[PDB]
Amino acid sequence: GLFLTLEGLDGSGKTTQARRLAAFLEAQGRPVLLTREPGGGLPEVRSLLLTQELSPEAEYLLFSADRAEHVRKVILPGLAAGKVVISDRYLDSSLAYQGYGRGLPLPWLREVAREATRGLKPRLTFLLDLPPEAALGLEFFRRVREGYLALARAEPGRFVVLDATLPEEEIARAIQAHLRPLL
Amino acid sequence: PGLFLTLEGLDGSGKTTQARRLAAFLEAQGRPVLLTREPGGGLPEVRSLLLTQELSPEAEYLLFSADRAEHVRKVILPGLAAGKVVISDRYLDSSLAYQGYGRGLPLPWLREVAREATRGLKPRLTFLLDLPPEAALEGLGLEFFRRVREGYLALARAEPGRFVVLDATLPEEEIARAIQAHLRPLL
Ligand SMILES: Nc1ncnc2c1ncn2[C@@H]1O[C@H](COP(=O)(O)OP(=O)(O)O)[C@@H](O)[C@H]1O
Ligand SMILES: Nc1ncnc2c1ncn2[C@@H]1O[C@H](COP(=O)(O)OP(=O)(O)O)[C@@H](O)[C@H]1O
Ligand SMILES: Cc1cn([C@H]2C[C@H](O)[C@@H](COP(=O)(O)OP(=O)(O)O)O2)c(=O)[nH]c1=O
Ligand SMILES: Cc1cn([C@H]2C[C@H](O)[C@@H](COP(=O)(O)OP(=O)(O)O)O2)c(=O)[nH]c1=O
Ligand SMILES: [Cl-]
Ligand SMILES: [Mg+2]
Ligand SMILES: [Mg+2]
Ligand SMILES: [Mg+2]
Ligand SMILES: [Mg+2]
Ligand SMILES: [Mg+2]
Ligand SMILES: [Mg+2]
Ligand SMILES: [Mg+2]
Ligand SMILES: [Mg+2]
Repeated sequence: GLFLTLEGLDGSGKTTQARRLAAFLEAQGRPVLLTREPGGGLPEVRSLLLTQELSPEAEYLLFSADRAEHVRKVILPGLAAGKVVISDRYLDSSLAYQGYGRGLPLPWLREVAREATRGLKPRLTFLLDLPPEAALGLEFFRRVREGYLALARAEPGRFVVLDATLPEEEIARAIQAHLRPLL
Repeated sequence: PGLFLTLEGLDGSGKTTQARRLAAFLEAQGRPVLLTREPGGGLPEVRSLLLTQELSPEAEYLLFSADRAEHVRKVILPGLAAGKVVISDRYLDSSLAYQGYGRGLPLPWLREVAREATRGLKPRLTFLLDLPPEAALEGLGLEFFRRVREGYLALARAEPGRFVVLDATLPEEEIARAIQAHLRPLL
């Protein structure tokens, strides 16, 4: 299998590009599974967090419980069948939002995640970058945006950072260009 | 300052019975008391999540931990800060026994998760009601309860100042008197 993720602020085009990427792979005859966080593991976590505000620690731990189920019940089985699995958000979302955004320490986040994810990491992560005011109270969102960019510059072999303000088809073509060597 | 006390033991061991008797006993002495419980003292909706069929044990622990994090921050630490005796019917040792010894999750990882979740908060005393496993989430069968029961006893041997191990099969009033005797010098 091949594991790919989409990351970025809300309104950065993740769901759009994940859809277009799955469609590209379908056109090439490649088995593909599209999934998302939160809720790919525990739908009830997503719906709970829609209407409950918690401490950052509790928030993260719920995202992590979802992720633990998501990895085991959805992603790993898809990869085991040889599918390309695309997740619209994954662990980097917690690192950016709960870590850089709400201030939780990354080493702890990563120790929690080590068991939650079974160490599963995407081969490539497409970060759709734009300022919060361009996404289709701002201080939090700037911390998240900058946090994503920090994660990306720490792992330049995994992250591909794209200008989320470009036209959709152009972004999709850029994702395809980056992906083709790996298929 | 406050005083933090917990009750632990298998399902059916008398924890709730004793926690409530203790709360009333201490209140009758004029002490401010806060009685709480896990799971649900932090995030009541966690009890719904915990019933999910076929949960991985990692997800199960993470749910318990999310509740615990909210519980410690929003309920227990503020109660202690007001000088209350805070009694929790279950706390972290439940996860160590059930998710660690029972489900087989690694104890150090459970503790690392917990360290931020609990902000390091540990009870002064933990009353372990030791119940035979046959007298006692999915897969809560005999084999599991034997592992949990023995796991609790291991935790108690490892922290023998904090744990007070009591025979859960003794009469309710005898157990209550034993709990009271351990607390007298602290209150
Ligand atoms: N490159 C783009 N240019 C203009 N509009 C876009 C682009 N990509 C997505 N959209 C539109 O922007 C909004 C957010 O896209 P979406 O894919 O839902 O982002 P996310 O999942 O990151 O929140 C949607 O209305 C979508 O149709
Ligand atoms: N010391 C005891 N001896 C016999 N039965 C007991 C004793 N303590 C409690 N019980 C009974 O055992 C059952 C379980 O008690 P409970 O306090 O709910 O345990 P837990 O909260 O540990 O599950 C209840 O029916 C209760 O009345
Ligand atoms: C996966 C994940 C998401 N999130 C946040 C980012 C988004 O604000 C939200 C996901 O939103 P989602 O459930 O797509 O709903 P909405 O589109 O109504 O925001 O969850 C985290 O904070 N941490 C995480 O680990
Ligand atoms: C607090 C906690 C409880 N548990 C289990 C013990 C019980 O089987 C279940 C609920 O505990 P509890 O609420 O004490 O029991 P009840 O539903 O009878 O009121 O959760 C764990 O597995 N780990 C934990 O961390
Ligand atoms: Cl001790
Ligand atoms: Mg989306
Ligand atoms: Mg999640
Ligand atoms: Mg995680
Ligand atoms: Mg990712
Ligand atoms: Mg009870
Ligand atoms: Mg709990
Ligand atoms: Mg915990
Ligand atoms: Mg305890």
